Amino acid sequence: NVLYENQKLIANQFNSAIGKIQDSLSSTPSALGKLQDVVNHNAQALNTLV
Amino acid sequence: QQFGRDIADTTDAVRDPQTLEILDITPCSFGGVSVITPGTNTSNQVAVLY
Repeated sequence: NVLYENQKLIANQFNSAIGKIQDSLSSTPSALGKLQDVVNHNAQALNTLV
Repeated sequence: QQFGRDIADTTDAVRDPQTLEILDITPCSFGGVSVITPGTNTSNQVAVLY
């Protein structure tokens, strides 16, 4: 019963959170550590062989 | 400058002594060969993947 009495508030908060995370994934440059680290490890291990 | 090099410590650009124009170096077309086959109990034809 708590959802249907607060639907507009939940929708607004959800949209605000979506916009906030869309801005925050681009503002912080160190939020993508793992993928860059694994591709850099692969590149370094390939380069040291040559 | 006599000849160039790259990141991977390999020869890339070579200048001949006869002409001031420089010549690039790219190795011959190399790559693995793979076979695409169905079951030999089923058929006999194969397809070559380069």
